[PDB]
Amino acid sequence: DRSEDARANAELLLKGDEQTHKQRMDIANILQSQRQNQ
Amino acid sequence: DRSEDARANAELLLKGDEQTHKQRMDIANILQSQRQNQ
Repeated sequence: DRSEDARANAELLLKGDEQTHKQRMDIANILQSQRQNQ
Repeated sequence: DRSEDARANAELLLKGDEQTHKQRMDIANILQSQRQNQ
């Protein structure tokens, strides 16, 4: 049970960080798009 | 149990390092984008 919950929370936290850094990645795409736009 | 926990912690640590180096990889994308921007 406790080893399982360790694994689960680890992977879930991992994909949460994937969503955060991917989201800020998209933000970076919009910023770079704006900076060479002009 | 103990061999299983070895495997699990190994894979989870591995994918965590994948998230770290991928994250700094994205940082590197932003940096290279900035250095040839000008």
